[PDB]
Amino acid sequence: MVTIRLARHGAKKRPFYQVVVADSRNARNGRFIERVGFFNPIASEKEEGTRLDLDRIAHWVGQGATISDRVAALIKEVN
Amino acid sequence: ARYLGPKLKLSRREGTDLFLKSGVRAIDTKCKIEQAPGQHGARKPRLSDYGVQLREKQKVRRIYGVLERQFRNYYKEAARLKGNTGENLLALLEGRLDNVVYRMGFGATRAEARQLVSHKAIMVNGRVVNIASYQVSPNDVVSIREKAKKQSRVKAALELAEQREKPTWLEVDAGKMEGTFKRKPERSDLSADINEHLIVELYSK
Amino acid sequence: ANIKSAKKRAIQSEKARKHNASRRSMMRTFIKKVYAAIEAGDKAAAQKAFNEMQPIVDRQAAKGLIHKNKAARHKANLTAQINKLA
Amino acid sequence: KIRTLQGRVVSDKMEKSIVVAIERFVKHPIYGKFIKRTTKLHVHDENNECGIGDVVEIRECRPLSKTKSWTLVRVVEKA
RNA sequence: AAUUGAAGAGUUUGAUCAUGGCUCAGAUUGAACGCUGGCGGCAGGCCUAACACAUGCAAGUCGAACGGUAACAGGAAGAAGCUUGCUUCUUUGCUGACGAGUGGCGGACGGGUGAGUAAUGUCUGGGAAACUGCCUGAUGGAGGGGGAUAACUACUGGAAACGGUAGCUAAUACCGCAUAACGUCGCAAGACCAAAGAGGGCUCUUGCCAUCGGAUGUGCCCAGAUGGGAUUAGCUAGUAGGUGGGGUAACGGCUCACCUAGGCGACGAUCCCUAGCUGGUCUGAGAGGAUGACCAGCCACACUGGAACUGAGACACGGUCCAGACUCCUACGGGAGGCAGCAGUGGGGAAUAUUGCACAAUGGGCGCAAGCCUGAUGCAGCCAUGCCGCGUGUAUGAAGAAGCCCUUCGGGUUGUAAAGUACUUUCAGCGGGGAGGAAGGGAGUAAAGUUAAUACCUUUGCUCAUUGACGUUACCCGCAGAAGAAGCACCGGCUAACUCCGUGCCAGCAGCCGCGGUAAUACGGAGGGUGCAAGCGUUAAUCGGAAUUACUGGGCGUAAAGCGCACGCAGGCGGUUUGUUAAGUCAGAUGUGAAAUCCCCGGGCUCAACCUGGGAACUGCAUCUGAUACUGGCAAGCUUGA
RNA sequence: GUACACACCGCCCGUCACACCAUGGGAGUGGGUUGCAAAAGAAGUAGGUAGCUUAACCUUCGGGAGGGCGCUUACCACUUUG
Ligand SMILES: [K+]
Ligand SMILES: [K+]
Ligand SMILES: [K+]
Ligand SMILES: [K+]
Ligand SMILES: [K+]
Ligand SMILES: [K+]
Ligand SMILES: [K+]
Ligand SMILES: [K+]
Ligand SMILES: [K+]
Ligand SMILES: [K+]
Ligand SMILES: [K+]
Ligand SMILES: [K+]
Ligand SMILES: [Mg+2]
Ligand SMILES: [Mg+2]
Ligand SMILES: [Mg+2]
Ligand SMILES: [Mg+2]
Ligand SMILES: [Mg+2]
Ligand SMILES: [Mg+2]
Ligand SMILES: [Mg+2]
Ligand SMILES: [Mg+2]
Ligand SMILES: [Mg+2]
Ligand SMILES: [Mg+2]
Ligand SMILES: [Mg+2]
Ligand SMILES: [Mg+2]
Ligand SMILES: [Mg+2]
Ligand SMILES: [Mg+2]
Ligand SMILES: [Mg+2]
Ligand SMILES: [Mg+2]
Ligand SMILES: [Mg+2]
Ligand SMILES: [Mg+2]
Ligand SMILES: [Mg+2]
Ligand SMILES: [Mg+2]
Ligand SMILES: [Mg+2]
Ligand SMILES: [Mg+2]
Ligand SMILES: [Mg+2]
Ligand SMILES: [Mg+2]
Ligand SMILES: [Mg+2]
Repeated sequence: MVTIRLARHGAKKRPFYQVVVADSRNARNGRFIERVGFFNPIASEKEEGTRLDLDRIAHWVGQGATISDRVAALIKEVN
Repeated sequence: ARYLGPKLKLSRREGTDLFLKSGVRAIDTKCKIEQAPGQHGARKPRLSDYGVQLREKQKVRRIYGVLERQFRNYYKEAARLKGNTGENLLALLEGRLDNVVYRMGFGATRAEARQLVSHKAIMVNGRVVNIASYQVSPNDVVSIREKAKKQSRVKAALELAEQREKPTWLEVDAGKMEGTFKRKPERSDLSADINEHLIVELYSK
Repeated sequence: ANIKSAKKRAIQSEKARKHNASRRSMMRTFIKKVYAAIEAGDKAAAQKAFNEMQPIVDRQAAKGLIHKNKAARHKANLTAQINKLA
Repeated sequence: KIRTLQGRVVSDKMEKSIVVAIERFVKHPIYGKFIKRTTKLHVHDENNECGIGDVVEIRECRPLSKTKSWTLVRVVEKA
């Protein structure tokens, strides 16, 4: 089904995650429907580690999109 | 990745002092600056337009101790940067941590400044930077490490710097052995001997 | 088959094939009866056959042997032909 | 409105079908000269109204045959 | 703010100008080879045989669907050597669990490759006749029965693979019946169609069926675009259209019968050759040209040819059936197999890596969950293959030392170069410290919700242990000592850099022009020099320079080039005025133009490469609303062309 | 005037002879690909039904319906011929 999950970009040993809405069947870094935010695990202080479009996420949840565990944790920490 | 050969030969080829020695003694006493190096150095062959352009580029490289690949990248950056490419190029070379350390008087020569930077004796904004090519922004503070403050070389270099003309764009405090890069040097601040237009033309060849 | 689930799948698909074919054959037999009655030209016989067929096509659609659209087509096609027979 | 094309009938021989030529003026990609280009469409004509040389308006529809996905709207001009 | 953009040279002649080809300087690469080689970061790495493949691994999971109990780990009970209260030995699915089996879901994803395909592909823009597991909204239902079957047991056929016969048994397996309408068929009246339980403590949770929605995915249609060849010009009978029947989820010659004779093509049909397409990439001032490796989208393929079955979805890489070539097993009757998953082997080749580690993170399958599976992925190994960073010391040092080379023997040069002297310790080495990638999950604890219930379950705080493959991590600190760290091409002109000796049209060099026959800056060595530098050269290949296919941006009296002349269809183009239209054109708006990339302004790794936020751009296409000069259409003229 | 420039003792054309290289024709010969006209018919699917057989439904308990197997036909891969 439609899911909200983290696509792993960035460089080796320095992960950067794009938060995307995707058909779950597609590859992690493959075809996605929409980008709704990002998560930087190693973001420096004074730099925004996580940004999420809650309105777009909420819209997709309304349409029955599931949320990955990590994205759910990120939503909690954001709000 | 660095030139380790005799320094004065480079100045002799260029025909001008490249400040590759401390300047404690005159270059003329140290070498025959006028004569080009080697057996046929006394002969002065006519130089082609390409030759003139090449020699200007080599001079600037030899002054700052930059190899061709890095120098080419500087040119490309200067051309990309808005404004005068030739002026941008000289500004980039001036912004190098290596050059800044020498101009602040912490190093007697750019090579000496290089060793200081490389050997982690230099801090920028209170953080240790050991990269010669590091670009210093305006309002950055360059200071010697407390451990390295005791070094005799640094004190000697400061004395030599007093003899030399003081850069307007750099504010340096001796004893404290810290300096501030107030602004990027203007073309007027740099020597008019260098003809940057020849370098820009050469890279358009 | 190299993989265990594939081996099991082959057995289950074969069992499913036999079950489906039997139902598919039966459904077609009843549909053929309606067409035969229409060919005969007996409206009453055609309607009687149609009435026996209708529950079968509907149920098989529900079972997923055929699509509901296919069941609808069979009913629609036959109804039109029987009405013309009148 | 409904998207329509206007063209000249070039064949009316088929039963309930016509071949219509649509003219398009296109700038040449390299040379930049405006050139006339022709597209021929098989069109459904229920009443066989249209005749060769007629100017007609046609609209896109569901496939009606192997080569027909357009239908006649009106006959703008008779030959 | 998203810009800033454009170099020539050599060579035809006795000399000249022009023309014109050839050649060179640049940038680039999945490179290869030769010589050389310190370190790190990031990335890349079978371009050839879509050749053949040893071995291991790449798809399972669910006991909260089911009969069970092969294990093991207990328990209980009963016997026991009798620790005289444990131990041993049996029985008992009794329980934690759990082999094999039934059933569910997954196996159509993820991963590989580019053979085929010049369009049943791709790209852009539209469109109608569809279906869509899991997810999600709404409204209802969820009654009552039946016949089986695997496992198992007995027997039995085979060398094996794989079976056969009989008996027994369960379900969320299977099949009636009831129920039946915002469902299906029907003008209507009517007719017809489903379901499944399981778990926790009556209640809660979850599952099941029906219909209608959404979302996602997918099928289908149209227009434009998308290689080369005319020394391929005609092609086509399901062909093109119609009518009716059948078929599909769905429109449709999709199929068939009948009818009509169409349909396509110089705006290149058909045939031949080549080729996966795109975002992009390289080059270029641009316009172009070339290209499609990595990354992402789409397509196609899975030993070869063919076929269906199951399923929401496949005509299915690690499924089924058939045929074939290959390899293999065999008791000769008959069997088995498919690395273009990862690693690896042989082979081919100028040439391309380890039979590594881990599921810690991200993501995927199954599961209530714990978890299990995951060669996806994260990492590590190998390789200067590329990009980027850094080091190989640094000041002082005339004795202008030796030694070399050159020399008119005065000297000059190597060269401040080396010694010598004074310092520094990056990196490498040794030692000691030490982030972050970790979110969650598990126990408890309280409140709230729920309910008959302070139960259970859910939610949210709370508390306590705990989860890192990389890993001897990044990073930091200390120690010792210049120690452990420079090569490659070139020096006649183009083209930066010159002499001596050897050789004597030889040996050899060579991109072009050329060089070599005894005073060679051109061969070979040496001294010196130039350019690059952990690389440097050479070869291959693309674009550039080439305005040398010229759209931007060229020519045709004599350099290559006006058809021998003319008429003329198609085509291109067309005097002047008014009105009208608004097609071109222009303006604005809207939708779309995937993300990445490129560009601009920023942020993060000590810098950079690299990573990343936002913007700009995507020059296009469609639609809507306007403008009407020009062009086109239409109407009416006009007289100057005819 | 010139096609000469160590400059008419200049320049320069073709056959013939010898060597070598690429290429056309050539009795034909051997491969690849492919058109046309036929032959062929594994498996599968669909249509039909000599026969054989059959859990669930129906039944008057005899059977019936329906199903399966077999057989047959159509389509078609291998393959074959001109
Ligand atoms: K299973
Ligand atoms: K030329
Ligand atoms: K291909
Ligand atoms: K057809
Ligand atoms: K038809
Ligand atoms: K392109
Ligand atoms: K194939
Ligand atoms: K399914
Ligand atoms: K994992
Ligand atoms: K032109
Ligand atoms: K007009
Ligand atoms: K010959
Ligand atoms: Mg480097
Ligand atoms: Mg089990
Ligand atoms: Mg069921
Ligand atoms: Mg019923
Ligand atoms: Mg190919
Ligand atoms: Mg150009
Ligand atoms: Mg099916
Ligand atoms: Mg498979
Ligand atoms: Mg395989
Ligand atoms: Mg492999
Ligand atoms: Mg080999
Ligand atoms: Mg496994
Ligand atoms: Mg020169
Ligand atoms: Mg000599
Ligand atoms: Mg080249
Ligand atoms: Mg060109
Ligand atoms: Mg010309
Ligand atoms: Mg002539
Ligand atoms: Mg001529
Ligand atoms: Mg003439
Ligand atoms: Mg318009
Ligand atoms: Mg984009
Ligand atoms: Mg007009
Ligand atoms: Mg021949
Ligand atoms: Mg057959």
